[PDB]
Amino acid sequence: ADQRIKVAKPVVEMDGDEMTRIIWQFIKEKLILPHVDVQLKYFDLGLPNRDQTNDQVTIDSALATQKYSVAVKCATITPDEARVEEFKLKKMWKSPNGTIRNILGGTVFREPIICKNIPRLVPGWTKPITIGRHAHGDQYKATDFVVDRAGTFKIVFTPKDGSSAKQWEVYNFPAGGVGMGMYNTDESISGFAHSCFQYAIQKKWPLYMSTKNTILKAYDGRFKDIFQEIFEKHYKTDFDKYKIWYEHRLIDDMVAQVLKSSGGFVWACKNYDGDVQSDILAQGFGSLGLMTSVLVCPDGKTIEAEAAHGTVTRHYREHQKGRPTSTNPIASIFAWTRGLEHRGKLDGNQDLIRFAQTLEKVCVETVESGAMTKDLAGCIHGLSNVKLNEHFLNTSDFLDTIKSNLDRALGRQ
Amino acid sequence: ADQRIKVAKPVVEMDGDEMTRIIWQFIKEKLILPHVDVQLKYFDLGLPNRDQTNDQVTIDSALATQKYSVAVKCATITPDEARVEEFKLKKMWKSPNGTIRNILGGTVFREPIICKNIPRLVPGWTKPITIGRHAHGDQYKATDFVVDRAGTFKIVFTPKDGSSAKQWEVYNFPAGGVGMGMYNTDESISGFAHSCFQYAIQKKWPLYMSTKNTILKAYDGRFKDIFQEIFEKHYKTDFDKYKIWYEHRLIDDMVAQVLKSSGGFVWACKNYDGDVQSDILAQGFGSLGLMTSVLVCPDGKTIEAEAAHGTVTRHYREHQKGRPTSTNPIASIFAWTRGLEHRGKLDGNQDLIRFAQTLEKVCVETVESGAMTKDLAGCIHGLSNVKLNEHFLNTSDFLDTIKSNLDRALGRQ
Ligand SMILES: [Mn+2]
Ligand SMILES: [Mn+2]
Repeated sequence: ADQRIKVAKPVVEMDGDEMTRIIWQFIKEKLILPHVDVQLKYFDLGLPNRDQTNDQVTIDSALATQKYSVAVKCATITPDEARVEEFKLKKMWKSPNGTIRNILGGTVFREPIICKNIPRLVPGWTKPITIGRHAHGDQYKATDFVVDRAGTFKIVFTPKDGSSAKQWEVYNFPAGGVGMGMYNTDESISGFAHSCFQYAIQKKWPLYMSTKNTILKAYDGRFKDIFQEIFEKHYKTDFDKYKIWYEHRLIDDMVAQVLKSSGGFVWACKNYDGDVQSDILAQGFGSLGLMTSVLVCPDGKTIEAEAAHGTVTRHYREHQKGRPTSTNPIASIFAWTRGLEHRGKLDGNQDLIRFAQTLEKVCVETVESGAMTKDLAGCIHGLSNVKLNEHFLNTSDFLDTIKSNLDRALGRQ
Repeated sequence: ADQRIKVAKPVVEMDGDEMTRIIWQFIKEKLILPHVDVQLKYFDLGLPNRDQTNDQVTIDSALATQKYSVAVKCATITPDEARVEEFKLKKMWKSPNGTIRNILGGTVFREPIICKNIPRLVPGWTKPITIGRHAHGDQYKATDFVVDRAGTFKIVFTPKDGSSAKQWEVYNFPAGGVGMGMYNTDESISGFAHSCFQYAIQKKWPLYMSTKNTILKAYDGRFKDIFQEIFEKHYKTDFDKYKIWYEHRLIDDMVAQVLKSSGGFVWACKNYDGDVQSDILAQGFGSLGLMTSVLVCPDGKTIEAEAAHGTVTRHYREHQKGRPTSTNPIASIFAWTRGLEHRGKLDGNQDLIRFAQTLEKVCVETVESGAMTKDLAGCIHGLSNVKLNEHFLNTSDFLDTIKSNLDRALGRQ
């Protein structure tokens, strides 16, 4: 090789679990470190270390991200009963993503990584679609509980200024059941709106925001009102100028509209809807492994790029048996590239920016050239008609191919 | 002569709004009344009458349904700010569907009405999919509010038996925002589970139930636990016997799995998810107008069949100008057939059951023969390449074709 790109500021690195943790290291050693001299503020968010630090490492990584402005995160495990037993956890630690997002705040933008040779499950989507998932509140910062006997469920709001408090009787349970309370803030919703309007303008695409305000008149109505107010005051002039538009839509009408569309728009989703619908989008364009996920804070300075899929336990078990696997690392690679690209933009480091964009292009070109992992090969020839080294490559070999293609792309620059 | 089929018990009829209200009457006059002598317990749920009765007519229709066991419902308008002004409403009346479902309870089963010549937007779904939407609680019976200043949001649960009350601080608002509380009951969830397991066995199909219990551990965990408990105690023996299975899945994993599947399964959805995902299914199979929606109550005797799509305001405006339209009446027709079929099953009226099933088959055969409304014609030739009487027919003419085909079919019997 030659000189490695010098990076003036550090990048926060959040290590993850199982198979994703394994390929994360492969990516670091084969594609990043050899070409980039970056200081990494390492935080092991692997389940074992979270348990050892009583989940404090998760909070620490979020604070570090605020300080340094950029973080790249590896997929992690959100503990359930079985995981508690498997890892002998002292507590069923809450979702680290939820914790990080709550601290940083913002919008998680998700878009498909388009490869011309990968078949879409929804033929009609000829253009990409971007989802802006509000990353704060609602079901992810809720208080839920089980009721085991008849009783009254009420809510009390007590003003800090000392003004008259208010109460609501949510329900008088005749017997057992469940209850929950959730919230969101005008401040968080506003930041969410601004980020989405700005993204739509950058893309020169229309923007749609979905809710079910016909049912949750106050809660969802707030989202609708704030979006419209912010639109009229700050973005309508530009939207009209660029011949795009902004429209609120009821969630059920919206999902049908999207499925029947040809894509080419930004879709602002509440936290829960963003979670559910982004997986429909990823799968619809071809694969869950072909999607980027970047948390953009309202400050327009801080971001957290992540691999938003599972930890591929199946493959991990094989890896533990000393066997190679064919795990798609593309999503993890884009977490690194989006992070390095932002680091470069903040520092005005053109070489780093060019490196990140080059690696992303090389990933797509590599797949389009026919080199890919088993999952993608299956999407083309059928999950039951693909043979190793014939239709797909194992993770390590796939990465070596990317590395080769990368050097070539950089050499011709 | 009067050869109408005699019906011994009444059927509750819930009239609706705008264009659906118009075609509802066409259906009654052209397809139902000429062939069936049924006593209809009429309730006008049109927005104007709901306003006139302070929405009491909605409750009255639900009580009638409990009494007579069968209701057929026309699509209605759920009032928003614009509707309040348009209809000069004294109040923004809540969703009548939510009101009826809360009173009756149960599961809303939704399935596509498959026509061989209508293209799917999701090619992979070679077999139908049925969604069992829990019809009670959650967001549809929630208490939501806007917070306009700093203050504490807390929840208090006070047991009736005098045992220790419980309190939770949901959030301390630093400024303005929104808050809400929602609930569900063990009883309602259990009825929902039973209906879905029974439906899967009737279909000889696997059953999947989705939640996000990794986040809402108590609330969603309750659904997961109750389903598993009921499965093991009442249905595992039959599922094993018929080689089918029951599995819980996280909602985001589930939607991706569904999109990539070939269909052929029952999907139990929480109220909200059922609402959103049923529109994706309807659109995915071809059209929002090609879907049945039947509320099956916990008592295993009461049902409410409805046309679950919009009121087609656009076409209604044209109708008001004395102009004919090409509005798809199939969903509304199936509301009547599913209702009459159940009436027949309860009364042991074979002729009525045969009539209902014959009419459903005739509708499908008619569309497959090439006779259809503009929306379906567009799905085949393209919304911008269809000509009246060439590729599609206006509503009245389409209904006349169905009537003609129906008589021919009933005659062969
Ligand atoms: Mn997700
Ligand atoms: Mn709906």
